Amino acid sequence: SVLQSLFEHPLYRTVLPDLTEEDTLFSYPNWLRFHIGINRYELYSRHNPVIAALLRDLLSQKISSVGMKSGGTQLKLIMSFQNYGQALFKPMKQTREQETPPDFFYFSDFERHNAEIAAFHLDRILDFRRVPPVAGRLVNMTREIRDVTRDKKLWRTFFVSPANNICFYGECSYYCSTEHALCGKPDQIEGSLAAFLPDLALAKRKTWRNPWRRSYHKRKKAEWEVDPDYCDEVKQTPPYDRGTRLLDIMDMTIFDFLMGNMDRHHYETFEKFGNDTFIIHLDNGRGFGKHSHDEMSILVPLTQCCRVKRSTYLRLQLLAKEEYKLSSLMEESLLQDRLVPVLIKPHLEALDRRLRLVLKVLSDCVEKDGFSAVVENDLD
Amino acid sequence: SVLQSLFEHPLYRTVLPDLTEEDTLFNYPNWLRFHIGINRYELYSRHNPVIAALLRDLLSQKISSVGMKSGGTQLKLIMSFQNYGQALFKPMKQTREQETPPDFFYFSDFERHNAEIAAFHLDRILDFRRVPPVAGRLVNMTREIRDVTRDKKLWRTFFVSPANNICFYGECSYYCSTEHALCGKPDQIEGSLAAFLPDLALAKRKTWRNPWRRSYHKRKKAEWEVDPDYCDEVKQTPPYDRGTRLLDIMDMTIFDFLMGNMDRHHYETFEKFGNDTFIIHLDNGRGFGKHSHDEMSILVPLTQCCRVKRSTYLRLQLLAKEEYKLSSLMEESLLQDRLVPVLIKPHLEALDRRLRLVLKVLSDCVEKDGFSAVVENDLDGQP
Repeated sequence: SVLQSLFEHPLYRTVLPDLTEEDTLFSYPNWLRFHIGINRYELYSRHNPVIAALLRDLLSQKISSVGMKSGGTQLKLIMSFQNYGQALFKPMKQTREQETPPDFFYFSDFERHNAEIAAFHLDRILDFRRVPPVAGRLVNMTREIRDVTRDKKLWRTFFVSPANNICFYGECSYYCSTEHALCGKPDQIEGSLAAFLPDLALAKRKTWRNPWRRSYHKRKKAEWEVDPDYCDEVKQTPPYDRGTRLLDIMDMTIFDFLMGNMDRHHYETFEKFGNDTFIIHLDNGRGFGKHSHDEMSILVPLTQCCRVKRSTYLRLQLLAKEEYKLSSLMEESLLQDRLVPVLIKPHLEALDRRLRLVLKVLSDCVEKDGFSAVVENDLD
Repeated sequence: SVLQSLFEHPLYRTVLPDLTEEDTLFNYPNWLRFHIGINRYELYSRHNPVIAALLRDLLSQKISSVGMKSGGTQLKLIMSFQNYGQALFKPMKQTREQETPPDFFYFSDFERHNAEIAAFHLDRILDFRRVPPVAGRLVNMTREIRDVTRDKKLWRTFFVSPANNICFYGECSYYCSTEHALCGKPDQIEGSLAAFLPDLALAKRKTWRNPWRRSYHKRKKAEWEVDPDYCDEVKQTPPYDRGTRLLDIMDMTIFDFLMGNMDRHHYETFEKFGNDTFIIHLDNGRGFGKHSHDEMSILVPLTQCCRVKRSTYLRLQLLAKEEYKLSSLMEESLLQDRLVPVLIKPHLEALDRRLRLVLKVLSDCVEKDGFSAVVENDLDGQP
């Protein structure tokens, strides 16, 4: 298919260096084989049928217990399975065709499973391998959420609406009230199960602030919103001139621009590797809210810093030729998810148009700083 | 009349649900009509003109016999009247101009009759209606304490001071000595007659520990004093996730901060109603000691729990509007006591300033958990 052509092309057969005694973080159950496959450079690599098989486990392994991470932005549940592996559950807050209204600020946006699903597949198509796997799933919220929690703060919020439907809302801060409830028809809600990274006890994770963090207030603009030479100073700030880091943040901001996800207020790393490893692309629920509007604000880090990874630049050039192209390559996968169609056609169609903006931001920028200054080189 | 405007506002016309055969504790003298008026949700209601007339009894009823509560923290007397009803008497231990010393711990604080009275009016202005009625009264301590007691331990402590005044101190532990005696000029002492709750023979009261109870010694910090997420756990502990209970402690913990009463080590319930009734706001004598100082420790239950009642939030916002305001609304009623002024004016000024801290603590706290999580709604279906 279109997806068969991509993973045979040599740009997706790039192999990583050999792993040392470090670089490891650490026929078992699938959630555990996923943890040990995590190394310094990626989160799973192209092969590894565990990732595909962990997606079947997230879909259909029996939910044994459900708990609620209290005091979050919106509702996120923790599902615990029969085989001791757990997962993060984000439920459906909006339909597929809906867009965030234009008068909403970026911090008033909902977290939607459509982005959670599409972000793992979008990330896997860019051969980043940084998003933990996510599967879509229909959950009988009587048999699989309400009746299998001993967390009465979540059980207490279940009621029956005048429509004889089962509803619930939990306890967060944004949109956890009766008027923002989640209601099945009559008792299934649908949502995204994101596989859980290893417990923080046996795998510490440093939490970083990213330098283009927006001003989570109205009227007050952020530092980069006023200073056009902001990137001349950021290439001389502590940890960001040592990697594989400026190179890795430009990777992520192209990831985010493709989805329109402007909520990248922090990014997490795996500690055991230091300032020179990959960035975990977590909590991607804010993307794919607008498909007829391209948010250039997210891209400003690319027009200001003007440099990409060569691995990721050459792949992007490939994903624009029609014989491969994101849209058909994106709808090709995401067809192996249960919540199909996880992206309505305008979101898949906007992925192509947003892609060619990244390629033009590089071409206008490659003819003002020259090659090599713009394009690194990891093809050796 | 600013007090007239308040009781016309719809926030003071809220009606309760219907009272069943339970919810009454029971199934004439003025003190007895107060007992039978106790129901599940309140202690008297705004209607009940008995309360106003019961305060007249505490002012002018003949004191027939006086006895001393053995083993109290400080001096506390029991007055029994001609009509067999009784009342609790706290004598004047501190003047109107005094403040508690800054180096005093909450457990070294004096209990003063001004607090007993002012807490009753402050509670009535907040439409809580949880404090038993209390009236101030001047007592001829010759004719009304010494010469009408059969308690040798209270009688033995009466003496005449070198200033030819009559003094006495009783037998407690804090401030029951000659050097802390209570002296009229020359034989009137003044104090607060707090009407008596029904006898415990026919009305059991369950006694609860409040979870923000301080560690009543120096050096030792309390449970909540180290853990800012203390109340995330208290809303998951038996009786505090079922009410109308976490919310009822928020009512009380806002009351205490307004008065500065940090000695709320326990609170009482009526049992005959179960875990689903109101909290009797008792023993408020430790409040109104400081008027140039705002004690934030008392408010910690609210900043940690971050949830209040909407009835009680809107009234708090209302009691800050200049056309209502604690100040004028408090000195209005408190002028109906014999001991006018029961509160010195900077204390009424401090009541206003302390209120705006509570309203800002809810505003700063409502913008981090949001409405619906912070403000529960009990005016659903009310004017």
